[PDB]
Amino acid sequence: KSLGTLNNPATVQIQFAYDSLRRQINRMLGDLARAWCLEQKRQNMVLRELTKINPTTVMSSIYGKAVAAKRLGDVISVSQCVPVNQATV
Amino acid sequence: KSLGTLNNPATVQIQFAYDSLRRQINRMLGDLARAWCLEQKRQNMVLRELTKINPTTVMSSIYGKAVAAKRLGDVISVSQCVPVNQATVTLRKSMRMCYSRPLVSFSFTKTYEGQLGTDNEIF
Amino acid sequence: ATSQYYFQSGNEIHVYNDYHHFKTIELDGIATLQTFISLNTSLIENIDF
Amino acid sequence: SFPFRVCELSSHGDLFRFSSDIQCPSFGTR
Repeated sequence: KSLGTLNNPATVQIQFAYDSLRRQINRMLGDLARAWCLEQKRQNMVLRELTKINPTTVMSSIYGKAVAAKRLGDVISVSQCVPVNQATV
Repeated sequence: KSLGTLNNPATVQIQFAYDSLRRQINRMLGDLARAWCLEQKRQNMVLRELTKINPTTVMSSIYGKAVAAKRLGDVISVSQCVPVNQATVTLRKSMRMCYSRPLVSFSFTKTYEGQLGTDNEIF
Repeated sequence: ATSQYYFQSGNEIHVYNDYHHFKTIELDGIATLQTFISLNTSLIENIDF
Repeated sequence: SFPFRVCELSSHGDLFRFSSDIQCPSFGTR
């Protein structure tokens, strides 16, 4: 008996090219994810600091929808926004 | 004499695939680095602007450790933060600063009475 | 009372104490705070097959 | 993480000044 060698000396080199390029891209993604983590941590502080001035605008942007809020202490309470119809201005 | 040609017409094409993909990725990294540079430049201004309101919180986040600071001019001076041990806390249930922050007392280190601050820091 | 102010103007720093100035220092005389959270990505290497 | 502290110190100490123009690092070559 014998093992069936195939005369294709290119398969091994194609695998190395894919494996080599995979290792470096995955390392770049990890480095980028760490930098984004630190930036998001700082942006949390800047959001809390600005909430002490105009809570309504900051809260509305965070939610993405028009809401109302009032900071009566270290915990911000969010109320519901009732809308009106364009009938009289 | 002669040069020893090998019957492997695939090596040259594998090299092009690696070389072509390398050129484009390196160009994308350069474009991304430029954008991050401009964003960091703007974030420097937003940090300096906010320092004029509450220097202590901004400085603490930048350092990553609890510190103290006071802006007595265009150059901010950083002092050292001395900590205390959890040995005595007082929580009066009445408020009568306009009685906003609670009147609390502590002991050990030194002992005194004051108003509770923010982020577990006491005056 | 004591009033340490030490403004900065142009390429010069003027230090004031008790509403009075007594010294002048260059910019490099005082360390500069840095906030440059930055990527450390590395370009992919070069390989000769 | 965040321990109780009663420093409240505003005396003379280390000084630090905000930068005015951030220099952009570069990595181009070849």
